[PDB]
Amino acid sequence: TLSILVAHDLQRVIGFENQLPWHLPNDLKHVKKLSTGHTLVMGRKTFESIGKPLPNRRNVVLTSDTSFNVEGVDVIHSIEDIYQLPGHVFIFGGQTLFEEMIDKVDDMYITVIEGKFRGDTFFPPYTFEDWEVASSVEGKLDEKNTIPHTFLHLIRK
Ligand SMILES: NC(=O)C1=CN2[C@@H](CC1)O[C@H]1[C@H](O)[C@H](COP(=O)(O)OP(=O)(O)OC[C@H]3O[C@H](n4cnc5c(N)ncnc54)[C@H](OP(=O)(O)O)[C@@H]3O)O[C@@H]12
Ligand SMILES: CCc1nc(N)nc(N)c1C#C[C@H](C)c1cc(-c2ccncc2)ccc1OC
Repeated sequence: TLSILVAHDLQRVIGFENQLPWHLPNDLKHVKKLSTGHTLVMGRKTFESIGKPLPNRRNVVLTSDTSFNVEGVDVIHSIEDIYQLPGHVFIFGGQTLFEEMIDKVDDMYITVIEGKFRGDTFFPPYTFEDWEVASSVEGKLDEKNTIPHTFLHLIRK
C-alpha cells in the first residue's frame, strides 16, 4: 500500500520558509496514529526542514547526495526504490516528491486547513473526478486547535 500523507491549506500551501504555516496539534496526532509502525518517505528538503527522524516508524529520505547519512534514516536515490519498500508507505513531502508521486499512489490522507496562508511550497493540483471520498471528518476546534480543518481520505477511482 502506497499513500500520500499531507496537510494543505485552501490554496494547497503546505509550507513557508522551511516551516509549517499553522500550528495544529490534532493533525500531529493524526500523523502519529496513521504512520506509527509504518514507513515515511520524504525528499531531502522535507527531511532537513524537520531536522530529526520521527520516532517509532521507518524514515526514508530520497536524495542524490551519496554522502547523505543520518542516524535513524535509510537513504534512497531513485523514485524506483520507493516501490521496493515493504509495508504501508506514506509519501510525506515535499512539493517536488508529491509532483513525482501523486499520479502513482493508491490513496491520499489529506488534512485540509480551512485557511489561506502565505506559502512557498504547494501540493499538486488534483480533482475529485479522479478521487472518491472514503471519509471526511471535521477536526474539533478548541484550546490549542484554532483553525478549521478536515481529514480527507481519498482513494483513486
Ligand atoms: N509540509 C511539508 O512537506 C513541507 C515541506 N517543505 C517545507 C516545510 C513544509 O520546507 C520545504 C523546503 O523548502 C521544500 C520545498 O522544496 P521541495 O523540492 O518540494 O522539497 P523536497 O522534500 O521534495 O526535496 C527535494 C529533494 O529530494 C530530491 N529528489 C526528488 N526526487 C528525486 C529523485 N527522483 N531522485 C533523487 N533525488 C530526488 C532531491 O534531493 P537532493 O537535492 O539532496 O539530491 C531534491 O532536491 O519543501 C520542504
Ligand atoms: C503535521 C504536518 C503534516 N500533517 C500531515 N497530515 N501530513 C504531513 N505530511 C505533514 C507534514 C510536514 C512537514 C514535513 C513537517 C512535519 C513536522 C513534524 C511532523 C510530525 N512530528 C513532528 C514534526 C515538522 C516540521 C515539518 O515541516 C517544517
